Amino acid sequence: SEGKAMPSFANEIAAFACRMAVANAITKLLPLARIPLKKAGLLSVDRRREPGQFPGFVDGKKNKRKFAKR
Amino acid sequence: RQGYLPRYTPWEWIAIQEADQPIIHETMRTDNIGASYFFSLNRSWRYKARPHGYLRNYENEVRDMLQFVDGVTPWKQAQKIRTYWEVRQHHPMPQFNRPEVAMHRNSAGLLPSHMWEMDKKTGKVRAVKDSVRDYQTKIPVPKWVQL
Amino acid sequence: LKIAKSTFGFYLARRGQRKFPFHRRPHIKNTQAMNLNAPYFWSYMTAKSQSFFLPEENYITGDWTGKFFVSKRQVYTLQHATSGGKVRVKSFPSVFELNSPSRWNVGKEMNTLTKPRMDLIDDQMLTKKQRLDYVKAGLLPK
Amino acid sequence: APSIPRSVWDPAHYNENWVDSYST
Amino acid sequence: WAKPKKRPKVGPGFHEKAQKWRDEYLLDRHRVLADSLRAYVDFSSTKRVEPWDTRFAPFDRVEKDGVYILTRYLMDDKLQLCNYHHRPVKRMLCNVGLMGPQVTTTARWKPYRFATNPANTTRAERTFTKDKTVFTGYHHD
Amino acid sequence: SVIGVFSKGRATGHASVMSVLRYVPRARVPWQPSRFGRENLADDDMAQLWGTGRYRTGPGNYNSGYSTKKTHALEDSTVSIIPKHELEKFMPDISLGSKALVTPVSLMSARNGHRVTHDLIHSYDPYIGRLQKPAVVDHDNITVEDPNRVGLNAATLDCRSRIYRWLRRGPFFQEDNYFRRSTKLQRNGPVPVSVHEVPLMQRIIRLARRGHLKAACEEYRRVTSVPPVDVYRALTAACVPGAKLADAIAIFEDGHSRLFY
Amino acid sequence: EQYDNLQYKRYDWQGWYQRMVDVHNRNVSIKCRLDDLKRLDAYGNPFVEMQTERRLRILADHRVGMGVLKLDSDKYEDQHDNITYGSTKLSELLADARK
Amino acid sequence: TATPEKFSILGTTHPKPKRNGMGRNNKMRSKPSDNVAWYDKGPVEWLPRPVRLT
Amino acid sequence: MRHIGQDVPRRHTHFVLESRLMYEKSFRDEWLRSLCQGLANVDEPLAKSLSGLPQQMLQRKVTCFSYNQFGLFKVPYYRLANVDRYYAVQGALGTREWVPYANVSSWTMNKMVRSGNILVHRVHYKGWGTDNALNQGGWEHRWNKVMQRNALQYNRI
Amino acid sequence: LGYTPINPDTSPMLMYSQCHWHYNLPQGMERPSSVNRSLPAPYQPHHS
Amino acid sequence: IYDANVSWPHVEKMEPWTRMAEFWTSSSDTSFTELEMSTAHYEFRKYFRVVVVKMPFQSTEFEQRMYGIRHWLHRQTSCEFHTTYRRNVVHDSAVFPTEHDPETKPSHEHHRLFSFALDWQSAPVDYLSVELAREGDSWSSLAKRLGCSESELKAANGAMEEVVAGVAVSVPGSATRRLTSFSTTPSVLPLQQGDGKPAITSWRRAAEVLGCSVEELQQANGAAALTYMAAAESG
Amino acid sequence: GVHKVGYTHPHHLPVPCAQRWDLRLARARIFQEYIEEKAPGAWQLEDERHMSPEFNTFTGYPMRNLRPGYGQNLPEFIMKKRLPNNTHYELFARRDIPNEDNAMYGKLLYDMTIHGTSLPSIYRMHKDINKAQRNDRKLSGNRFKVLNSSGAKSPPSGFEAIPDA
Amino acid sequence: MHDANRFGGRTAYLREIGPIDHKKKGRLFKRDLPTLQFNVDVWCAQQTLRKQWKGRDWDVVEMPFEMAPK
Amino acid sequence: MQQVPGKVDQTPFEEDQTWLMHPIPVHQMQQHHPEKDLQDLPFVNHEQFPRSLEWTAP
Amino acid sequence: NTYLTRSVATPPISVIRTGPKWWAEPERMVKHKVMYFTMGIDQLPLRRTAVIQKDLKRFHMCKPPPRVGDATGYKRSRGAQLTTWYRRIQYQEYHLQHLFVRHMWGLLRMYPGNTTKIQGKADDGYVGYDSVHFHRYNRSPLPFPAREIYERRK
Amino acid sequence: SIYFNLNGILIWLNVLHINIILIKYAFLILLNNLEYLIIFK
RNA sequence: UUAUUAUAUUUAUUCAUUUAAGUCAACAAUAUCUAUUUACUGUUUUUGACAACAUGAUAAGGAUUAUAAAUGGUAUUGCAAAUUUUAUAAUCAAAACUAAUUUAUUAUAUUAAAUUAGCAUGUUUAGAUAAAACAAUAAAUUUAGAAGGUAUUGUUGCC
Repeated sequence: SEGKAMPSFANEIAAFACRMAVANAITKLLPLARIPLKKAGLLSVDRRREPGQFPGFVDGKKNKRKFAKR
Repeated sequence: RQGYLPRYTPWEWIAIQEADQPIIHETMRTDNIGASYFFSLNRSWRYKARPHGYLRNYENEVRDMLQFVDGVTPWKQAQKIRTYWEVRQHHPMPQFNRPEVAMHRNSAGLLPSHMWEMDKKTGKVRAVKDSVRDYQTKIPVPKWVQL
Repeated sequence: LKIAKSTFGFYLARRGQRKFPFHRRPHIKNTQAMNLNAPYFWSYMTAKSQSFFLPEENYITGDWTGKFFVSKRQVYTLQHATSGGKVRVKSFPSVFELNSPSRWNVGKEMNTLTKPRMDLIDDQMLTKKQRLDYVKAGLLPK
Repeated sequence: APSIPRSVWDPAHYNENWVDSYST
Repeated sequence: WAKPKKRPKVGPGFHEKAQKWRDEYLLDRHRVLADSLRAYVDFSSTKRVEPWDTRFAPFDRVEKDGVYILTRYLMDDKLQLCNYHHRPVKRMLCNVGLMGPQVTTTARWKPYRFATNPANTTRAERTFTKDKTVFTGYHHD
Repeated sequence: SVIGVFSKGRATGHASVMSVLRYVPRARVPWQPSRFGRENLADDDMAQLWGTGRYRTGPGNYNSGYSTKKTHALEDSTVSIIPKHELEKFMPDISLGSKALVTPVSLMSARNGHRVTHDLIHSYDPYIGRLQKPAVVDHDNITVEDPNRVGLNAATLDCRSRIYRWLRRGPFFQEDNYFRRSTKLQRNGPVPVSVHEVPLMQRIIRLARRGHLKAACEEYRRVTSVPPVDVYRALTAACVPGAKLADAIAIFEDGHSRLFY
Repeated sequence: EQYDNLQYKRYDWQGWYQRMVDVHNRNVSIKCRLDDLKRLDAYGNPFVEMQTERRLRILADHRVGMGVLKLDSDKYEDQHDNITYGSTKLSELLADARK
Repeated sequence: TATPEKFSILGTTHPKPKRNGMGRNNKMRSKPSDNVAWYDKGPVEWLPRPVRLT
Repeated sequence: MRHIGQDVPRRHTHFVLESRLMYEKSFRDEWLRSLCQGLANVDEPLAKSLSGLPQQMLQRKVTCFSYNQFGLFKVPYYRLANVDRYYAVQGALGTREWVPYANVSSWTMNKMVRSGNILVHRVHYKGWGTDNALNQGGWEHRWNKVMQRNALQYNRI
Repeated sequence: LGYTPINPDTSPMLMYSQCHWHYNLPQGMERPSSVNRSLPAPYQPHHS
Repeated sequence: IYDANVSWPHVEKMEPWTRMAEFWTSSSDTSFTELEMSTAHYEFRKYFRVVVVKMPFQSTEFEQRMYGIRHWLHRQTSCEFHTTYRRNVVHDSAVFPTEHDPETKPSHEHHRLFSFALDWQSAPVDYLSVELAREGDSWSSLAKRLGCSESELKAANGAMEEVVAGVAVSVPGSATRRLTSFSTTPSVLPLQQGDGKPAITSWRRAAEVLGCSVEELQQANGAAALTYMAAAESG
Repeated sequence: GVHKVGYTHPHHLPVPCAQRWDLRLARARIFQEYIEEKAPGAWQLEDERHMSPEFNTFTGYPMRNLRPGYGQNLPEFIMKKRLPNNTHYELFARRDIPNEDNAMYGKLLYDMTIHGTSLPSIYRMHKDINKAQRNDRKLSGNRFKVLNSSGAKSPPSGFEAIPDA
Repeated sequence: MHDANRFGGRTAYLREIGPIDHKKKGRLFKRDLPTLQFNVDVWCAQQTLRKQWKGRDWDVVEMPFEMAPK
Repeated sequence: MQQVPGKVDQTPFEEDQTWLMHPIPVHQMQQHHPEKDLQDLPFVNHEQFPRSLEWTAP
Repeated sequence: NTYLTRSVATPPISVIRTGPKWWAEPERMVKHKVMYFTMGIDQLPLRRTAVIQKDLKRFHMCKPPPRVGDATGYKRSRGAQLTTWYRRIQYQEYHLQHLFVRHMWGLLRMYPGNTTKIQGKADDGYVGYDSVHFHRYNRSPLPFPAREIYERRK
Repeated sequence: SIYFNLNGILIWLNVLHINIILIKYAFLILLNNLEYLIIFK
């Protein structure tokens, strides 16, 4: 666990990070195992990112505050 | 004018800059005598080994504070400072338990029932009498207090 | 401020319903000074230990000509209640005194003694606007 | 120990391997 | 800017309505204190409804058997002395240690203001209608 | 028409000189030639501005307890002062006088050099607190009102330039000034030994000769004035028996060039 | 040892900022590898054996790590003083570990 | 002490109202909501209630 | 004064001077007062040198002293007033409105950055920041990490 | 742009303008300042 | 440069310092969401690089080349030096003696608050280095009471060839039976004859009879100090 | 169970050895520390959010003492309080001053050496010029407000001001 | 949130039951998060401290060095 | 945890039921710590000197 | 059931729609699997629902099939009847899961939350230890303590 | 005073922008807010 | 409705806080060849940044220019650089709400230390209404491309 260490890794968003980490590992060990892996996407990396903190949104992620009209 | 900016400060300007400012005499760091365990840290009040940081550090100074507060203060004057419980000894209900632990320990014996008056119909306290006049307590100031 | 209730209205801005950090709300508004929780009557708004010494304002440091009012952090003692002399605490509009002394006041600081938000409001101090808002509230009905 | 050590201002202390500047 | 507009004067002679009101309120402060303090104390001397929730084990077991045995024999006089408040009994019951750790984990207990009902609180309407004159923080009765 | 904060003024030059010095022109400040500092004020108005500026303790404020205002206005209503008798009933007087303010010299390092625990900032240099005479801080005569005006008041006229000198004081300013202002070699040449501190020095030469060296040193730290030479003769004498060479030199380099040789 | 060569180099703040940056560096991390102490002594006794250094570590619990007694003297701000006071507390620790 | 027999301006203030709306803004009077539980409809109440199976 | 040849551009700019003395006065009175509160409420024996009466009599003496002291600074730092040296803007520290490092309010700091007068490196508004220490535990972590650097890494003696 | 002057020792827009260095350039030393060692002044203190 | 094996000195990187300074870019009173939603994060930063120089010996001529680097640094770049020099330290057992436990073991009662202030004379412990030869002691008899070697005693006091009773011998450094320089059991001064048959009746004659300070006499004798001169109210 | 921790004095054992408490004593003597008599045994709570690896913010040291009742009015706290001397607050005392150029030096000294005389701050200039331009063109707004009125309320023997038309 | 079956029931220390008047009723410390968060960190540490101290099958016993285990 | 001898001492509570029911305060008021009280809040982290957070004093 | 405080109901689809968030929470459908499994009851609707979600979760990323103009609209109609079927499949299962559990508590004697009906043991809504005077819907003033529907012994 | 050729000067006074180009990609993008904002290139 | 591509889409709602004035200038003390400089005194004529008017200046706010590393704007938001001509209003300890521009903690366990919140139990129930498409998981009930204005910074327009 190189990243931000957490008590329990029981979430797929971490599993894929492990599913990829094992995928890239096999390729370095075995050259022609990259063909069946790359065709199935286990090598490819997600660019998804949970929104960083921001004070403007009330919860801080994607829901803005309230505003009432007069 | 032609872009030749020195990647390195030339050796000349090194000597010219390095000779415009004087050596700190303390960074010489020579000591063949040793350390003076009895005297060095106790030097004169001007250049003294001045403690700094957490209050633990002020060993030789706290002693002076005590010796100082001992000096100017007459115990006579300090007597008048009352603790809270010293003051709460004059309250009708000076000490009764709070609900966290010993709620059940409280009893009607703790009630200053004679202070107020009860009405049987409402079962409550309708009013209270005057306690300043009739409170005759031999310790308005506490016993060991002697002005 | 919209309504400068004192000299410090012209300067500071409401900044909306800003959420200060806990216990760092800038104005020390002790509107909860007198909230009587009888079980915690000795621990609420008092010294967290009952072996502390009394605050400074209950004492006299030097030769004073005289204080107009003693501060509201002063704690009430029997000497306070028995000597009966005029003891004043600052409050709006001018000052409050403890004319009718009692021993139920002995031991509690003057914060817990006075009522900060006096229930009787001033139809005189509030313009026709700010009074109207009380009319809708039902605090100052019509 | 002069200010400009002998490494610089000297023929015999010349670093033959030290490549000139406009080469690299 | 809503340029800060002045509030008018405090009104003529309201100060007298102040020194008066604050004072005789602080006098009322005594009786509500004297009333609620008694209510708190005399609450502490009374009996409460049993703090446990009979629905959950090990308090579903019939009064004859189960932890009611030790409740009836080993500590019976004690649980009456502590007046069945939900703070001491759960501490007294934990001391006997003959039921293990099943005080907190297994045994579920009544909510707070459901456990301050005094004994003989039959009607459930009661637990919400405790008097309003007293200022106690819902320890009173 | 003509308005000012002050009507009357007093000079800052002596009489016997001004009759003659008035001829040489004074190259005043170009933009504001009329120079009106604190020194030029009369000691009547001097006190009034001295009172305020301190948010709480300043006698200027009515609730400072030291104020001279007998009856004051609080939101259109008046309020009367409580004289000291009617006050001393409830709040028990705990007063120790000025000598409670002056924290000893060994504790300057603890309290950022300051011995005087007044509301203001008493500075051992003259220029910060100069009213008219070079500010010499007094220790025994410290009073709430601070008569000599030797404190860095907050909000008096001509305070900016005075405070900006404070925040620019050296690392040792209250420290070195207090040592340099007093405790300087005698004009005739000798060293100013004698103070009422001499019994302390006798104790050391009573204590050092016995061989209780560390007892001398851990007591010698309390010494403030310049020690006379008979002190060190006894001190370094105690370093001889145990070859505590590191200590004698540390004693030397202290009395050598740091305590006027 | 940190002197300033920036806007804090010359004018009236030359002192107090210099004083700060030194009282902020008053530490002098006294260190010594315990295995070094396992030498003979001028009395002829072995200085520090397994029975002694065992007492040493437990005398300074968090201090003696990675087999090197680490004593950081932060009492005084005169750095030379921290050397003297530091070495002072140092020998005392060996004075007892030799028991 | 000796609580004055008639209080000058304690009760002589303006009356205070008691909230009479069982919910937001103190306006929602009692009425059968959508959350009503029809126990008759089927072996489970409709709508179903939050059920956790620990 | 009373606006007679006022030299500064804004009158409230002066209050910064007073506030700076508070930190100076706090440096003056802290060690002495803090020592009192350190001796005031100790109920256990002070030391085997002082137990019983020499303690409880002195305990009142030491507190009486800090009570005898005149105008002593008893203000906790958070109760002071955060004001800018530039525009005398009042700031509520701990909020977004008070920039912590340069110690200037938002209004003064916002202006200074756009009308560039201070060297800051912009970072994406949504981001946690280019830093790697702040990322891991949020605002509280960096708060912890410095205490480790300032005081805790020092294996005391 | 106001009465409060710009601190020339801490402002980038000034320090990184064209009338001074930019943060990109080789950033070496401009000119050695031999003042105290070419025309030195003697020590005439005010404090005796 | 970043590899020690190939380069000397070898620069060691170090994580830059970053301090996020978020603030409201807007400025208005009526609306708070306006403020919060207008947050913008500008950061201060400082990048460090650590030069690690290892000299197999400590040359002060080199160090003063180092502390002169602060002058000619590239613009807007301050530096700090971490010197780490071996230093020889004497653990002289004469000052710090590795002696047995105290018979009365100190306890937690000696480690309350302010114990450092009132319970412990700052180490090292003071020890008497000066000892007076008693009426008929010999060189072996003095070496006895000082628990030292007579030969070491003979070497210690060079000037002392013959012992004359009443002169103080300089205790050897290697001594094992040196005394704590004070007495523990309290002593009292009776108004028994002292100076002639007349007793002590004033503060100064009080000092003259003990031969110690009036001050230090007042310090222990507190009750007698608060009343009178030599506590004029006799018994 | 609540017990009485035993201290078998090392002498009266079969094979003597310095008990661990003795070391804990001998330590506190060397590094002057405070051994609390009333320390609780049950309260060995370690700061888990910091001194454990699996947690995000592992700092290895115990950052906060998990004693909730911990305050600054406490005695033990103040023993370990950090004096504000020479900290952030000192720097903010001397660097965060209204006119940041004044911390460097007194301005008059600067305008004495660099300039020839003291010059007023840029504000007074804008105050001064604008008075002149209006006073050169217009009048009737000139309120002769001075610090000290003596110079005006009593002009000297000479100085008959030219009648300004 | 403070559903009393959370945090092993110890959430009952932080719960203002019923239609509270947000202005006058409801303790302050129950509102701010970090105090709520610091508190849970206390209790959550206890379970570890409890479990670490429930597995104390061994009892610590000092012993002079000579006859300790090898 | 080496505890003072002769003092009636308490073993940490092994069963949870003992842990909750004992009277333990919860941290109502503001949090304070001797070291980082200077660094007033988690948000405002005062730095008297900006140094790399991994600056190890030699 | 350790949860007994008052509750809030949401319609079936409004929960079914959450899919793998709560409705098809992997471990949840594993819970009601074992419970079904152990009771000797076939887990046919669950495994019927399980494949529905597993395909939807697997294909939640792709685009919808290209909407080419079809005047017949059979594809859009088939796109609807196959959907409303899937909803009706989960509708049955959603109710089925609530059917057994409340009945299951009839066999373990666990008092369900407020306003909850167990077919035989609590015919109408059970409510004990609520925040109000009366049964919230039947306007019957509660009995104190919370009434019990099972027999006391285990 | 060193120099290297210019590409576009951008006088962004508060009045307006006047953006001249002699196109290249870039190098250091100078900046001056003495009185009139200008972006040298 | 013109021949590389999706809105129908949950998760929310009772929220307030500010005090009792004070700027008309600068001054080494130790160890470098001596200055009492020790205690360096000379008497007093103005009215902007303010409690008041006094030009500039950076924000909030989504709607039609990424397939091999980017989802927050300029017209302007209190304290800012040329308009002055009643006036001290600034944080200091202990202190009083009327305020549009706000996550408050909802029933196994609940106040430890700078002073910190007791009445609002009533079917997570009126009408109004709030905010997501970003390391997550919803990819379609469907889109450029033809159109008018009495207004003339333009529908909150004018008539």
